[PDB]
Amino acid sequence: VNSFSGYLKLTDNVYIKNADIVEEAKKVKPTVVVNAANVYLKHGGGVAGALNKATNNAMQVESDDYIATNGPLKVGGSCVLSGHNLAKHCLHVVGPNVNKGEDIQLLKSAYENFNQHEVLLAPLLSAGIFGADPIHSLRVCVDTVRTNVYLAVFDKNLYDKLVSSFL
Ligand SMILES: CCC(CC)(CO)Nc1ncnc2[nH]ccc12
Repeated sequence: VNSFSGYLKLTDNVYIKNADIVEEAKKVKPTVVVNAANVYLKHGGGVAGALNKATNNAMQVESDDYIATNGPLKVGGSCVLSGHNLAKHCLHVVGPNVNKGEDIQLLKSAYENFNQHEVLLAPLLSAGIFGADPIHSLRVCVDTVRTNVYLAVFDKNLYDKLVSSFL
């Protein structure tokens, strides 16, 4: 039993809700919140910009030190950093950005990072400003993640379409 509330159960391990991931994290304080990161950990917009804003830019400060030490992530890769006031940890995961021409096949690799954590609060990878089809992202999530994932979909209209079209 966990404290995630109001989710629709899609499969044995995948759950979904129309919610703002920032407000969900602040309520649940999960062990792991997933950020829709880029390889430079520049949290300017989308989910990343919203999470970073909620940390009063502490996420960005920590991220800049991470990059200065380690260099950029790989597309499809991840790193674990602090969750600041939102969660114990933040798993920064880089899905491909279609608006940069990046290979969509890397979306499966991106979701594989979730399997290193027993329970996660997450967005749909490569959705929103990353330019991929959120329906496809949900399919890859369900077919790749084996640990317990709670998906927050900000747009109410998109959520209803994801639910209604889910096979
Ligand atoms: C902008 C698209 C979407 C769904 C509304 C997923 O790709 N992005 C988010 N999904 C969950 N929580 C969010 N908070 C701020 C943005 C955001």
